[PDB]
Amino acid sequence: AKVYCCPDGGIFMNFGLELLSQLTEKGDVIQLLGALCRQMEDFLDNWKTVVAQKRAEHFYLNFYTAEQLVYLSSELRKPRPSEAALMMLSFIKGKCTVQDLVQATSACESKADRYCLREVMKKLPQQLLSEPSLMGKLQVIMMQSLVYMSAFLPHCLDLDALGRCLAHLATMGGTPVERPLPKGLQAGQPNLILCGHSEVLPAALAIYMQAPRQPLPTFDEVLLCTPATTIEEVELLLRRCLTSGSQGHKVYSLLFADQLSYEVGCQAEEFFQSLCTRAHREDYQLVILCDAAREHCYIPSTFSQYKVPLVPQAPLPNIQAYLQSHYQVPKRLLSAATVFRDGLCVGIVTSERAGVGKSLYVNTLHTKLKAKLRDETVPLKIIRLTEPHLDENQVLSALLPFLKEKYQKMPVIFHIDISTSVQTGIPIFLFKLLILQYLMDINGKIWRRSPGHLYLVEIPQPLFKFLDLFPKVTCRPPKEVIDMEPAMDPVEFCSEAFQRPYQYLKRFHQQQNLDTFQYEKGSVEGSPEECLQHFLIYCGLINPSWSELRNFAWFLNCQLKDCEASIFCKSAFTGDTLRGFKNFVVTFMILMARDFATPTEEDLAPFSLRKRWESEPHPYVFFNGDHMTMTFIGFHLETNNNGYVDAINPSNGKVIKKDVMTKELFDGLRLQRVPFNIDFDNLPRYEKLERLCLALGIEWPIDPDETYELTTDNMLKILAIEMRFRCGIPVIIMGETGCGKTRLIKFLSDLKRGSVEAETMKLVKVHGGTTPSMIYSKVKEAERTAFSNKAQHKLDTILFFDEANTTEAVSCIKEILCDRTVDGEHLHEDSGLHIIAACNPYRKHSQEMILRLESAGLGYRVSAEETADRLGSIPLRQLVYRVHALPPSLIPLVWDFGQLNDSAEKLYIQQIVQRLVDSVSVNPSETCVIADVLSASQMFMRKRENECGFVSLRDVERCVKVFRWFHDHSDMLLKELDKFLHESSDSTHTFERDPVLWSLVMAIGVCYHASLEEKASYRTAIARCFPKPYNSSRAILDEVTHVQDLFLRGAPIRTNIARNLALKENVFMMVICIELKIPLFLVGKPGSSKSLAKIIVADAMQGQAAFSELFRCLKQVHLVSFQCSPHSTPQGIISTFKQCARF
Ligand SMILES: Nc1ncnc2c1ncn2[C@@H]1O[C@H](COP(=O)(O)OP(=O)(O)OP(=O)(O)O)[C@@H](O)[C@H]1O
Ligand SMILES: [Mg+2]
Repeated sequence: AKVYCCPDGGIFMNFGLELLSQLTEKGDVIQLLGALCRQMEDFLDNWKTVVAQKRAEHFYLNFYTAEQLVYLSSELRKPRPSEAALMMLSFIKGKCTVQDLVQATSACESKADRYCLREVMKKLPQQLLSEPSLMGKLQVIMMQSLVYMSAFLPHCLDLDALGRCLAHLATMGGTPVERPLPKGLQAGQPNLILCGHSEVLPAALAIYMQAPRQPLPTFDEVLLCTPATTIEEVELLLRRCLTSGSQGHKVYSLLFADQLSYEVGCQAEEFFQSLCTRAHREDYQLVILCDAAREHCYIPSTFSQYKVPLVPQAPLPNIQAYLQSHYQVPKRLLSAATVFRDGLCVGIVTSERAGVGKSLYVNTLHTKLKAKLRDETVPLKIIRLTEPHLDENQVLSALLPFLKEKYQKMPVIFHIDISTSVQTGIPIFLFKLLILQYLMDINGKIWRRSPGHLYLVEIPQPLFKFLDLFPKVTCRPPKEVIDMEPAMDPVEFCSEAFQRPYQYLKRFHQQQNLDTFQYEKGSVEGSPEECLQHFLIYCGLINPSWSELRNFAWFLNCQLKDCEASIFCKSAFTGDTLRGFKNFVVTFMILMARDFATPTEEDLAPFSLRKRWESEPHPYVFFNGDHMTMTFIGFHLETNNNGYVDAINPSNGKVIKKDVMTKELFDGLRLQRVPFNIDFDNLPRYEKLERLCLALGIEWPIDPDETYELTTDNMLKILAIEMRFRCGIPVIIMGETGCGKTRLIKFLSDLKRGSVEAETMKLVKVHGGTTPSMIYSKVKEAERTAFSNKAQHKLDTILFFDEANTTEAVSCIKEILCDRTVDGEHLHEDSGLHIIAACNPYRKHSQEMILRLESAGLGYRVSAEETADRLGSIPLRQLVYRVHALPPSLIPLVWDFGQLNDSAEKLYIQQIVQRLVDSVSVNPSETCVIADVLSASQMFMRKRENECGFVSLRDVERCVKVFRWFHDHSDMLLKELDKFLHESSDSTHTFERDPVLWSLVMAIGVCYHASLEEKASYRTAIARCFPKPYNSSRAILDEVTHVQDLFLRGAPIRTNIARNLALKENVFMMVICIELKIPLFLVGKPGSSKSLAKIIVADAMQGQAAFSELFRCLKQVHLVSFQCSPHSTPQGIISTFKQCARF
């Protein structure tokens, strides 16, 4: 429609149909629009009564919603309907091919209908021309469309012809379904059951188990109610239950029918009342199951008259035998199920603890299926599910572009992974896909589970009782197989990476020398049982995973591989006496593997289980790139009194693995000049860089930042990071915001690239709004730039996810670190790309700050009991960092950067001070006063255990930005302050002021002093650091009150105003945090003069139109406001920031 707003403009109207003409009327357009709206409203009512009548008189039209009926009306008249429509029609017939549908549409029409609509199409134009105005012609078109619709649309079936085609398909694939009710339930009324939330789904599996050897139900005959279940499919279930036309007797269940909304339940019960008044069958097996702890909701409190005192309950191995009997795919079908437990079509691969066998079990079955069915083209779809509240629309959207194509229908394995963070959607999804066999978009396509694929679901472990219903694989750790139940996979056993450590630790366990052994690449006679037990001896863990034994074996593989490719084996061959060396190599790499491959409130207890810090021994021996040398660090070698050489840690007499090497080997390493027993703190910078780049394998070093200190701890951290993604272990690091993790990783990347300006480190700031799509896209584009950097410069690339813990998509990061996968597709091993993840520690605020935050203004809106933002029982408001739970298999991989030390804290504060407010003209003495004052503020705030950021150097860089603003304006602010103090005070407050010292007092007032509540303590702590005029708390206090009075006097004058300290503070902070674009958050009681400060600031902060000379030198402010309701969408906040950017 087009509507002309002109005087005598009118309405133009165009149905997109070839037998209708364009309608056009002129006149006053408001009455035309009113008449047109009334007419289309009446037509909407008529259409709703017509479609209700057509659904009442055609049964099988009730399987489908309105949009699904539109899709099938569009598609069945087409000569080759889409496979989505045939999936949708395989619930009426089953195995519905295109020829059955040709027969069903051809056996549907009669010729009387044809020439009746031909008479209508030849009668209609004379009937339109008899109506003069557009209302009359339109009324004729709408009435003829109601009664005779297929004439207007000669390419879609109307609901009559569609309903007859569906009822004709239903008769072709016969053998209907006959189900009896269980005893206790009557077969002519509702049957209410109240049974408790963990019993609704197995009790339903009793009601259908009373007729075994009958196929399992589907989206008809069972509706799983949910909140945000619409009224349409509830009514469609009631239509399918309370109408005649069916061929068998079926049950019709509303499961969880108290989960429905109030409106949906009210509409559902009055629609049930309407369908039981008008016309129905008196055989309706309507069974309703509600949560018995939720009887107050509208469906059980309404239908409590038809309440059954008994709850049907079948035993567990009966339901297991029932579902396994229906999952038993027969032979000669060419299924993917053949390689599961002799054709079982549905699995659950589960475990108790992570990192054991689950994805390896699925990939093992996949190679088994490729080997049995003689093709390498069998697809394995991996559907990663990571969001909490499992969305079936995601699984459905991953299934539709796969398998509606009819291409490799006979084998497909689907690998549906539920991660550990999917806490609130699981049994409904598994009940629909694995038992009810479908997934549905109610305005779209309907998926059915094909008996002929293999849907393997991988779930970690109220839910354990449900998961026992299915044919379940339980994977075990290597300790729990060798006693209860070969455990080691035969492909991994004959792998090279499990074979060098096994063929070395086998010769090492019985004390054989290793003088003339170079592994001879190819599998030894070992068994995987003895391979497993030789790895279980030397790992040090008492109950390891398989991730941990793989990490142990890969570390020893990389170290012994570098040991075989050095000069020392051949030098012991030539010189004939260096023997005993490889025993030393094996013993020391067991020490290093103890460091790397191993670890080891009630809710923060598994995550704050950092039993070790960086303040622990780190004895490292590396072999260099392909050099003739070694690299010893983190330990010294001292001679024991019993004839051997022991390894101790530096600056401490504490032995670490006594008797690693004898005097003969130690003297032989003296004679070969290896760098053993060398201090790394009393050396200059070039020699430290030489030792790093000899250990890191960098030829021709170039120092990227000579200010970054190479203390021996940073040496050990760089060698730890480089070793972990040298051997293949994931790198995830738990540090705070203050530790130099990103600076160390930037130093490592810039040291390794040397001089090329190619982008090597890409830092990704993970935050709470980081969706999985961002992580997936960033990892695959970083992999593209990784391939480009390795092709051009032969250079490795690092992708650093900083604070990769604060999103609920942290499972995605586990996917990229542990099992090397981006949303299903594999990462490339020859790419050259190393993902580092960093995470925040999991500590809780002090109870003083928790009771302070709860009492800030009003309360919180949502209390700490009803808060859905939680880790365990702890709300995230009370945690110091807003972190979510680490996925297991990443807990045994995190390790600790050290926290910070004051020598390399004050030096970084001095670098920030000399960088941003640089000493071009301040002083050197004044910059060390600034640096000492900021250091005193940071060490003040650390001497109370309650700060949310764990205040860092970013706050210090912000605070010298505040200082730089005040110093660039301490030419007119001090003049205007002198005017104000001469007008309104005595001669005491009239001295001349130092614009560097004054601006430091003001930066302290804005940054640190305003936020605190114990301000006198902070002023006395910081007054021990200033020079002469501000040595007291009184001096800093009255100085900042003079300037708060100054900014409030420069505002337009107010009377009858609460001119207290709170208004002065709010106006002062608001002016300055607007000028510097620091975000400010004011919270108080609802009469606290913080709205008054907003009006005063916006009034005073005009650019040249301001009242005073002070605010005429500041900026001009335009405010855009947005009031946050509790039902506020995040699109409104984005809209307001874009509106400010437009201004
Ligand atoms: N039986 C085995 N023998 C040798 N190695 C194994 C075995 N099982 C697993 N692994 C190793 O464990 C590593 C991780 O195991 P996998 O990813 O299959 O466990 P998962 O159960 O999928 O872990 P998660 O619980 O995190 O999903 C794999 O790289 C594999 O090499
Ligand atoms: Mg897995």
